[PDB]
Amino acid sequence: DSRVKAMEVDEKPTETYSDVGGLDKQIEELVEAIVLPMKRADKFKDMGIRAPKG
Amino acid sequence: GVKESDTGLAPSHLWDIMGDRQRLGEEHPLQVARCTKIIKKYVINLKQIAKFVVGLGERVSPTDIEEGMRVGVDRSKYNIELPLPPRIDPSVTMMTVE
Repeated sequence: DSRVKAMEVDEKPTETYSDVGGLDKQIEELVEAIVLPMKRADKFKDMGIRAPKG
Repeated sequence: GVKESDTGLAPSHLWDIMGDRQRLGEEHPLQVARCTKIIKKYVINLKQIAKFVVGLGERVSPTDIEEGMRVGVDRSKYNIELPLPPRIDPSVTMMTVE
């Protein structure tokens, strides 16, 4: 459908997670939840854990 | 009665020379449609619900055709003639502007 094709990436410029003042710990947990079970999907498969759905 | 009073008046007689050779042209109608998918050819969805694959016109740039944009297509064998601006939901939003 045409609403979903617009929702698709358009490359929004990053603001960078280092320019977001304070809140050090919140960046790590977010990185733990979304970014690292995509890239390192071998170490979840050796261990035998599932990836957090969201 | 209204005794036969129809807008136009005194300049519309010179318009009758210009507007009779264009009125017979198929310039109009272009059945207005709307794109649902650009497949890197183009997929339009008519507003009657019946889906067709159409293609480029007389000389339109391939940048004009965008997602969710309306376009006018040839009345008979469907082919994009002239793209048209987007969304026909704006109209309850143009009467709010003072």
